Amino acid sequence: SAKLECPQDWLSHRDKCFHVSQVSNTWEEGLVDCDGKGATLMLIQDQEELRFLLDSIKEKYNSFWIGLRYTLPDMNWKWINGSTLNSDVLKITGDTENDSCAAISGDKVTFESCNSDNRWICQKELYHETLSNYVGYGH
Repeated sequence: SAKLECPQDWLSHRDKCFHVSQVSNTWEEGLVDCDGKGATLMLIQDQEELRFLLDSIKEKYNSFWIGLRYTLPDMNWKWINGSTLNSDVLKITGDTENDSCAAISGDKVTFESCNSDNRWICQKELYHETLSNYVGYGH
């Protein structure tokens, strides 16, 4: 769609706005930082998303956490919203079996122990009221 309004620091792209925080935190901690604004830790759908990231990244020679968590036991990458990773866009090894959480580092995506001091990317999705689903359960 045409995107709704988001705070000025947040780079606006197809219905989502990004804050490329050049300050470091741990993965879960950066996630909480996104929670703090009423936003989410970056949820990537397609490579169009990341290509705009590469524009907004600016530095590249850093690493910025996105909402990619490696869920074990399962061995798939899931997002914080509960979606499945599109590993086909860039280098994100699915079968790694490590304590990994992923971060943008340059034109690549890298992954390491979620506890590493790294910067992060918050996205505030302009469409967060898209599908809430359920009326609870059905009582």
